[PDB]
Amino acid sequence: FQSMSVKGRIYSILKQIGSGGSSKVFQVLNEKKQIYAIKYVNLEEADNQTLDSYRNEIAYLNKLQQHSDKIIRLYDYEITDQYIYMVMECGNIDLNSWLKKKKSIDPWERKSYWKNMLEAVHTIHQHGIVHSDLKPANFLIVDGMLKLIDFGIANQQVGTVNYMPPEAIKDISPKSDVWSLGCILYYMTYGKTPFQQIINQISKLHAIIDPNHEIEFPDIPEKDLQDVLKCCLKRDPKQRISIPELLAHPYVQIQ
Ligand SMILES: COc1ccccc1Nc1cc2[nH]c(-c3cnco3)cc2cn1
Repeated sequence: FQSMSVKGRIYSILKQIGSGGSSKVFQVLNEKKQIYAIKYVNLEEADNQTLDSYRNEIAYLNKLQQHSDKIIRLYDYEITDQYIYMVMECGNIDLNSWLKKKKSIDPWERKSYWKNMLEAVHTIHQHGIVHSDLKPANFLIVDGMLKLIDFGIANQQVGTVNYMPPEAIKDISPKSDVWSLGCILYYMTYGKTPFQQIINQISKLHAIIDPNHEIEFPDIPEKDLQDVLKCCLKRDPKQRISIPELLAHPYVQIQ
């Protein structure tokens, strides 16, 4: 019923999808009755460092459009001193809500999603971006295809420590993203993150960095999937598999 204008084009709001601090995401319809997602950002209480982090992220989203379809489509935007309006493609659901709603995941679906995550994250690395806070909430299902929605640049399932690499707890390398992606895949395999059993956040951080804390990798029919997991979840980033290596791995390549 409500409406909004973005670069002269009018959009009618269908429903609110997301909500950040000063941001809101809405499912909308244009004049041609085409569906889109509009992200609204209130810049009223935003300082210069915040504004520039927002502008840097918008520029990377706009640039990386061309380089990969595993990155969310950004059709247009309007930016003033009071607000940002971002016209994007609308997803069906984020990966976190999908993983929470669905109990068991198909191995084919899992493999397909993993490929998409690698392609998206690989793309940002080729441009010098290390996300450093990947979690299922950063991925959107858009027509049986996972797409990355953000680059971790803009000032921010927020707070979560379950996908955090041991090197990030000690303190900035593409290997940090590999650990996080490994945690997402571990969740899509075992239905839990590697340290989800630890309630206490301090004890949890202690176990992620603890080399004497053996991560369990229960036996599964996909031995190649178990290997990817063991390779991503190597505490020493030097011993950790890289994205180009993950793309050549049997799990992703072999039918
Ligand atoms: C029906 O739409 C959804 C329902 C539940 C969760 C997600 C979606 N779809 C959606 C959510 C979105 N969030 C962003 C976004 C937030 N920050 C940058 O892009 C784009 C987007 C595009 N489509």
